[PDB]
This record gives sequence, C-alpha cells and structure tokens, in this order.
Amino acid sequence: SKFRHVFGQPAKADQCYEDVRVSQTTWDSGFCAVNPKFMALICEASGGGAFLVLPLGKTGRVDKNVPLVCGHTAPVLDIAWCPHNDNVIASGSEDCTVMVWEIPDGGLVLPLREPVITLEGHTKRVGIVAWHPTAQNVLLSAGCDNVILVWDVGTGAAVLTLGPDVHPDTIYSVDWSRDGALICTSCRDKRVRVIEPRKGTVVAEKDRPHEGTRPVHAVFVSEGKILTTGFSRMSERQVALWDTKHLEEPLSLQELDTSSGVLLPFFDPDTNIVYLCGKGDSSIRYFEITSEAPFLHYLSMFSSKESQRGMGYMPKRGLEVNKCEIARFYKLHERKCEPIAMTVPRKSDLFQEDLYPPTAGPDPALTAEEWLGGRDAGPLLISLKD
Repeated sequence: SKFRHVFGQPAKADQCYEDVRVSQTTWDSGFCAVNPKFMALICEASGGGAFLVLPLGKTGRVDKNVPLVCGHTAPVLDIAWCPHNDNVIASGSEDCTVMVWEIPDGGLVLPLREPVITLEGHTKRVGIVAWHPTAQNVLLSAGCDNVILVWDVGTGAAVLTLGPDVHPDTIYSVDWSRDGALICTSCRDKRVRVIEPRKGTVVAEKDRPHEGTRPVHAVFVSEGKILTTGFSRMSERQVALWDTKHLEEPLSLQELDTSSGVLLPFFDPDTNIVYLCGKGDSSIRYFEITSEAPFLHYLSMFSSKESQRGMGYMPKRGLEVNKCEIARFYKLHERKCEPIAMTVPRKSDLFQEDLYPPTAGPDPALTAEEWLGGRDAGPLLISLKD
C-alpha cells in the first residue's frame, strides 16, 4: 500500500481558530463544516440557534462579538456546505427547520438572520442535512419525526418524502451514493437500508449489522460496498465492511476498543481510505479499502491528548496538493478549532498523480428536475494539478 505511512500533523496554534464557544448540545453530527473558502462550526447559543462562519484565513482568537448566522429560533444540530456553491450553507435546527444561507466573500459584517430559504416540513428537530453530490440544488434532511425530506433549494419545495413507515425509529445517519442514485440510511430499529429515494424502493437491507445497543452509522464506500460503525454486545466498538449484494456476513468485521463514543466514518473515494472519529475520542483512525483480502485494512491512527467535540473535513479543492496533503480534519475542542493535515510522505518534486486522480468538482452534473425525472450521473471531475 502507498498509504502505509499516512500521518496526521496538527496546524500550529496561530493557524487555528481560538476563543470559540463550541456547542454543548449532545448530538452525533460533526458540528463543523469546512470548504476551501470558509470554516463553520456550531456554537453554544441559549437564546436561539447560531453557528460561526469565518474566512479560512481569519485564524487566531475569534473576536468575542463576531457576527454569527442566527436566524434559527432554537439550537442548530447540523450544518453542511453546498458542494456546487462555496458561499452557501444549510443548517438543521431544533426549531424543526432547515435554513439555507448565503455567505459573502469576506464573511459576515453583521449577524445574519434571513436565509435564502426556510425549508418547512419536519415536525420535530432536524439533525441531519445532506446535499446531493451531483444534482443541482438538491438537499436531503432527516428529522426526529423519522421522516426524510428531499428539497429543491432552488424552488423551496419538498420534492420527495420518506415517511415513518420507512424508518419507524430514529435515523442515525443518511449517506448519498457516489452518483446520488441511492441513499444508505441507518436506523435505531437496527436495519441499514439502501434506498432508491425517487421510487422510494429499499434495494438492499441488512438487519443488525452490529449486536450492541448504541448507534450504528453507515456510509457508502467503493462500488458495491458499504461501511458501518457500531458496537458489540459488550459495547466494543466495531467497523464492518459489507458487500451489498451479499449482506449475510461482513467482508470484514473488526473490533476497535471499548468506548461509548459513536465513530463517524469519512470515506475518501480518491484514495479508498476511510477515517473514523468519535466525539469524546482523542484519535482518528484510518483504514484502506481494497478488493484483495481482507478488504478492510487498518492503516494507522493520529493520536493526541485532547478529546474532540466535533470534526470537519476539507474538500479536495482546498488541499495542499503540492505538500502531499490528502485530507485535512478540522478538529473541535471545547473552545478551539484545530486543522489537522493528513499527509503521504513522498520525496519527489513532481505532482503525485497516483495520489490525486480527477476528483468531484464544484459543478453539478444534473439539474434537480433531471435527477427527479430519473437520470443519474456521477460527479463532474476536475484536475487538482490546476
């Protein structure tokens, strides 16, 4: 493997974001969303709902009175940058709404309260927002009403609905496939569903990928496969790799350690690496996914003494390609956001092509109406050699 010596290297202190009141809400979302232009994290707000958005370059201590994105009338639970517009962010709130915000180049000057659009429909708090990867303006949300809504942000309309007949209990996670043809959902009723959301068809299901009582998260990995984190009977944390056409036994099931913290998976299709990090934890582990046995291979971990309250993940376009950076985590402490470069050691001056294949770019491959009518298409690809 060429990822055997991948290592984490935290930014220096003066390149961090400090003196920020990270939200204390107990919830299993990342709490941090980053893109090549801005850093956003969810704040501690008691009079309503707020999150911070700063120009990436505005490092050091944050002015205690910095403009926030407020708008929401109750705590924010989830935030995500639009993959085809670096100035647009969505948030889900305990006020039962998703709001879609526009951020100026230069960040805010004054507190932002009107969103581009307020997406009304959920009857309970909304703690999962997930942008469609390829279809312009398509946004999914899952609330604690156990309902999944898909929206056309361009028209403000809820265009698809999966009711609580589909997910009868808490939805722990939702992931779109590479081409946005499918979602993978994980439910408190212990089934991981693979759903064609347009015709609302469950195309594959695994009952109890894990035996424990705590949450299972699910992400799509390389073609045909999904990945779960979960817990054993004895609350031993597990990662499992599944072949979706044959869900009876996992391709690999590996026991990590006995903690209580939910591991969140971050899958990089350009390297076939998955990174696992939990709130409460001080480490980020990473595995490689291949088609040779045993399919899921432990690479290593970044270890630290500080436990994280959240994690963000830099899109490829913001990465130091010439510094062989293949990921950057945006790690939340109590009062601090700390970027962490993930790097492949190479001693070569040339662009490392093998490390940087063409990657999902910022332009949609389909419109909302096209994807809705039943077209699928993988993302439009760009060169990072630039």
